[PDB]
Amino acid sequence: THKIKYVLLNCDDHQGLLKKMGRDISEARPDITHQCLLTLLDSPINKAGKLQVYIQTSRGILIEVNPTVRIPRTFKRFSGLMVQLLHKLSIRSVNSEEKLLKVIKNPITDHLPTKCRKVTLSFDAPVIRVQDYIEKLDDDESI
Amino acid sequence: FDRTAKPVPVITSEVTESLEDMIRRRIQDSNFDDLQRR
Amino acid sequence: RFKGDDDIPYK
Amino acid sequence: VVLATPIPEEVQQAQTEIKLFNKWSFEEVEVKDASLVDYVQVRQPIFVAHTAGRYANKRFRKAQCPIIERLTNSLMMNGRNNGKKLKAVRIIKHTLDIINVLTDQNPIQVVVDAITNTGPREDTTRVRRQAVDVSPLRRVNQAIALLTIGAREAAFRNIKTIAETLAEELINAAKGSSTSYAIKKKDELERVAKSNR
Amino acid sequence: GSFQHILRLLNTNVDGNIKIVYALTTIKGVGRRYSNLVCKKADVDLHKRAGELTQEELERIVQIMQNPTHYKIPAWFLNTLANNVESKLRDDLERLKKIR
Amino acid sequence: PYKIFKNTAFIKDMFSSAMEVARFEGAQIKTVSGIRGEIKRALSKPEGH
Amino acid sequence: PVTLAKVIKVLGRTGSRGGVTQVRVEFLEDTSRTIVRNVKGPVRENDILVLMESEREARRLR
Amino acid sequence: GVSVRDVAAQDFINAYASFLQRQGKLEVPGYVDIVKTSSGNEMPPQDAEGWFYKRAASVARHIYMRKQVGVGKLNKLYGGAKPYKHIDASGSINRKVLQALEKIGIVEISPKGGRRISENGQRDLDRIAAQTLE
Amino acid sequence: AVPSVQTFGKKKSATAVAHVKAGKGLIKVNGSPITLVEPEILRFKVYEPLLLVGLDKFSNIDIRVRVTGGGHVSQVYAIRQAIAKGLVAYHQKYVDEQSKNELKKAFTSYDRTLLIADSR
Amino acid sequence: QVDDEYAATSGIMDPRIIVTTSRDPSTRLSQFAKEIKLLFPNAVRLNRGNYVMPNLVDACKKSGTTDLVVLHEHRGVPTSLTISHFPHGPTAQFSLHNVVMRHDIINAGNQSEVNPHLIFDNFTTALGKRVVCILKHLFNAGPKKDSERVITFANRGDFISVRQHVYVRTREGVEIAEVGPRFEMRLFELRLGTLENKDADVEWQLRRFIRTANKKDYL
Amino acid sequence: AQHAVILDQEKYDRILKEVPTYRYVSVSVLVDRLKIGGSLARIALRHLEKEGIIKPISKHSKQAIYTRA
Amino acid sequence: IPTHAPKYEENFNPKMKAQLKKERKFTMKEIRKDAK
Amino acid sequence: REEFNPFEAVGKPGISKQIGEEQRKRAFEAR
RNA sequence: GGAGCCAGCGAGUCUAACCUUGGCCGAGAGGUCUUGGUAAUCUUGUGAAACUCCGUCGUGCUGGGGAUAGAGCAUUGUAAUUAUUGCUCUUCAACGAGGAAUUCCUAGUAAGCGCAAGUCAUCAGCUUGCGUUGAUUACGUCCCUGCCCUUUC
Ligand SMILES: [Mg+2]
Ligand SMILES: [Mg+2]
Ligand SMILES: [Mg+2]
Ligand SMILES: [Mg+2]
Repeated sequence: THKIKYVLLNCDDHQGLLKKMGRDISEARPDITHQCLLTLLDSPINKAGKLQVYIQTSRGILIEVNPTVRIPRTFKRFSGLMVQLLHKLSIRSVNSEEKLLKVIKNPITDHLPTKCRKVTLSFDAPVIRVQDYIEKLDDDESI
Repeated sequence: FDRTAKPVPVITSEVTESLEDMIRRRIQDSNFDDLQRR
Repeated sequence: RFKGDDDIPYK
Repeated sequence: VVLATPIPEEVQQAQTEIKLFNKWSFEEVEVKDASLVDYVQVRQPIFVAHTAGRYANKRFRKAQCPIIERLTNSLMMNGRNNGKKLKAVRIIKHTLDIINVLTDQNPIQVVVDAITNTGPREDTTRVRRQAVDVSPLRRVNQAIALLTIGAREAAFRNIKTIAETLAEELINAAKGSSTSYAIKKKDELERVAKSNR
Repeated sequence: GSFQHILRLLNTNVDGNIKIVYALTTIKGVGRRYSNLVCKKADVDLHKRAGELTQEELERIVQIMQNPTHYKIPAWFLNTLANNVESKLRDDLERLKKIR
Repeated sequence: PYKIFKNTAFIKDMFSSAMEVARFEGAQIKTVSGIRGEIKRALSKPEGH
Repeated sequence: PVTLAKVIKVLGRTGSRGGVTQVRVEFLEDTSRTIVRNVKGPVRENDILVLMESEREARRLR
Repeated sequence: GVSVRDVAAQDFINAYASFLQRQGKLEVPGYVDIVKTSSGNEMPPQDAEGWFYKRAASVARHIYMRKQVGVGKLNKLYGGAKPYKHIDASGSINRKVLQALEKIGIVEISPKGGRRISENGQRDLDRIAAQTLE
Repeated sequence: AVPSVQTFGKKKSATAVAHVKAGKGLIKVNGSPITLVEPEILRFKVYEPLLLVGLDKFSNIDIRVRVTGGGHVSQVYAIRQAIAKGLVAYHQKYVDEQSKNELKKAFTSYDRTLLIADSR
Repeated sequence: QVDDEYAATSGIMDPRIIVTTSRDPSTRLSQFAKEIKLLFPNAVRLNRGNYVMPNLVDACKKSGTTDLVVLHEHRGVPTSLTISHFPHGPTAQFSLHNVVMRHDIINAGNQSEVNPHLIFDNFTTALGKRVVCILKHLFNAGPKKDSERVITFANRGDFISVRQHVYVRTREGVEIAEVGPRFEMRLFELRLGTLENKDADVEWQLRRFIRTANKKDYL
Repeated sequence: AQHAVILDQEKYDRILKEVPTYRYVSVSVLVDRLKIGGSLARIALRHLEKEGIIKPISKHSKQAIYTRA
Repeated sequence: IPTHAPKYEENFNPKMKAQLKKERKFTMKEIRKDAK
Repeated sequence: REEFNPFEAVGKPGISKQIGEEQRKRAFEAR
């Protein structure tokens, strides 16, 4: 975020400002985060209450995403939410009962389950079948 | 309206320049007023 | 109740 | 014994022998682990925990301090409680009573057993991380700290009072069950050190 | 009879589980001390919960708060310019700028 | 004056707002008796004191 | 099973990292056998430490 | 040789207040139910029925300890914090308590100022101490 | 006159004056019995010398302690120290010295603050 | 000439200094004490929680300390500086204006703590010489000739500007870099005795309500 | 949480049947196991003591401890 | 699982009386500097 | 000379007085 | 909510009206009639607070939180329906332990708690002093960082 009012920095909407900041604007595209959150949140498993989303911002900010949230699908109001989140450190529901989006203290491990399996998405790594992988993993643990 | 006491001096750039000119000018000839062992 | 592709309210 | 100023019977029963709060004997309490013998001090009996002694003057003067007084000191913590040792000793009295109630064993023995059990035997130091051994004084200090902080966090926002939660935490640490928070942390630390062994 | 989990007093919903004083405090215009005085004048035991109340107790409390003076509630107990200031501030700011 | 602590004292009716006080801090003042003094600081409440 | 070793010498000038002390301990089971270990807390001579492993030899930890 | 000072404070005060309530001769003002006893207090006494009697017992016992005591010092003694700066208690209640006690004859008007424990009150308080001791 | 001794105990601003005379085991603090000291939880801290040395040595004396200054805990410490020093002085003055030595050994073995003042 | 109080030990015994603050110091005042310790080579910072002035001075005098420095603040802003010389004074009080701490500078670095060279300027009056003598004797004697650190007290209209600089001798000139802090200290009171003795005679005091105060000079 | 605020008959019977079994009895124990209100627990604990079902070990205003008779 | 919409402002501003008070502080500070 | 003068490493905002006093100094010259 | 209940540093009225005990009135704030003190003598044992005991409440943004606002009862001037400082009731918000980072701290110390004076600089819910409760951990190292000393090598 940056004051012009505070706006989420974008690759296309803002080009001169990030150049002044000296950051490579190629890595300045929050829509990829937007699209993922949409599919992760809209996936049936999230509806089944078996999914929680964590976000490690490139600056090092770790964000809590409550499964109950419903992010906007329009990219503009998506950004308007996170400028609010980044500055206010949290987001409250319309009914004012639970904080859907909350920033949390690093590292991620303390927030992760006691018994959990950790993996990354690597193009170079061996190709696997997700369904077989999850089956062979234990039950009490988490992925 | 009259003032009763001297104002607090302000450290403008010129004052700093004058003072540092003094410091340098002192150290050029090594004019140090320091305590000497008896 | 929001469902499917219904968007959050616009004010 | 008859005196012009009347004195309770329990007071002469204490005249017979020194007992903590006039209810607990120091004769039968023993530290099972030999290594901790000369850092957990129970040989000198005391009526009440409060002593106002000097133990911070020298490096190992703490070891001579009675264990119960160290526990009371560690109990009073977190700002809103700072300076209130009288409440600490009252809570410790209630905790010892609760310990005796739940288990007929001597409560001081329970405290000693919990301290001995929850002490971390091996930990990690940065170099990456590498495993190192722990001095018994650090074992005692860390044991007291872990027991107290677990008991506190248990009853931070619960109906349970400090006395009951502290008693339960000492009980579970003494039995060695994983239910006690301090045992969990000790096992985690030893496992991490084992990984970097 | 059956404990009244909810009650309707003075067009206000009051939970049965709360004590009388701290249940009536929910009513607008009714605080802790005012509710306590109303309860005392109503001769209703404070240790009772709101649901234990009998109908005669409820109507007594009713007539109490609607008629405090009649039942000897103490009198002491019972209950543009900004724009001009802004304009003056603007005028002062302008004059100070003119000096500056 | 309306409140006095040895040398220190609080004065009223000089100024209608603390803004006027701000312009006149350090001002030399004196009594009819001839006791000299200084405007030290504007009280936040009430205005002008 | 954990062994017990009494400290016999607190070694110095080891270049050990701050907060860690390199010491020499003799096993209670066998007085002759002596091993160098690294301790994390305040340590003095005549004190007994619990050794989880009796095989590793201490090395300077920078 | 039983005395008030030989009995625990709380025990003596509670028993003596019970004795006054049973005795029923202690005048109680009509506003006891509607007063907070102090400015610092947020709400009035919970024990509406007997709090006045307990205050009477406390005042009587302090007068036993201390030969002469006045309204202001009782106000300070029964005062507490409301930053908080130790607001004093209500003087009307203490004054009515003293008036009622000297009505009973437990206390009476002191020369040199204050109230003195009356000799009748002296033997009375020793008596209640006596029953408490058993 | 009746044999008597006087001792002063101190901790922080709390100061206790103890008078120990021949008597019948009557102990009073601030004019009140020792058993009514407050706070109750520290009451045994007041009882320390009494129970350490035994009540028999007290049955033949009267003890009166007056305390002023400091807080409750400091006052308790002043009381206990004053009691101990008064007993030592009385046994020094009107009793044989072997008993004094045994009393001092007992008190010092238990807690030295009973006899020597601890000024912070 | 050196004052009688200091003449006995002038250049003989290295000064011993304790720096402390008022009761319940703010974080900034606690910070502010720190560089004053770093300012004087032989200073030690002491936490003043509940210490008493008779107790403090008596304990300090027993330990053999030379000077005691106490700091006062107002909302984390240093305000006053009082220097009391043992065993019998004098006590000098000062007011700190435009105080600039080194914590206000990012990436500042660490100080050098060599015995620094001292610069006193525009001190002409007899009172001024007294101020020089008091301040002069806080520091260690006989600084090394190549000592790289210089402390300057510049008197400008009764306001003593204080700066701390490190130099380097170049082929054509000397370039100084200030290390901080910056603060102007004005003497407003001086007593012949320790700070504890409130009844000690006042050698000098600052008259502020005299009509010529607005234009008057003292140092 | 919805803690029972009123002592109804089956709870009254439940208190009498079970409270002899517990080795350790206190306000928190009653609230946790019987799901009764704290005030009722205090009243019940005073109540049970009068019939001698439970014996007091120590009585402090904030904390009370009890055992089976 | 329950779904709740997030609450947020379209444009974030980090009533008028407070704005009045803020200007007083600015005007007071500027007047203070001029007087000195 | 300028680089090694963080008070005029770089100083925290608002530490100096120059921009204020200097700007008014020009205004006083105008008056 | 009751009950228990303990400090120290100080200040305080002449050509005046300061600290104020005690008595009475007032829900309170306060009013009123007297009284001691120019003060180790009277206010004042400054019966401070926190703190202890017995009770109500009970995991519920609840009897936590008291921001904002309304209505009244009083003091102070002054002649205005002007403000001013107190008390009563009602109203009852954000706040559920706080990101990236960051500052300080070794014994009567960190920390909690109140009382007193505003005595030429500064300070006005801010400065200073005074007193009460009172800890955890370390007290070893140059391994990292930084600063020095010696080689009259
Ligand atoms: Mg502090
Ligand atoms: Mg301060
Ligand atoms: Mg304070
Ligand atoms: Mg060190």
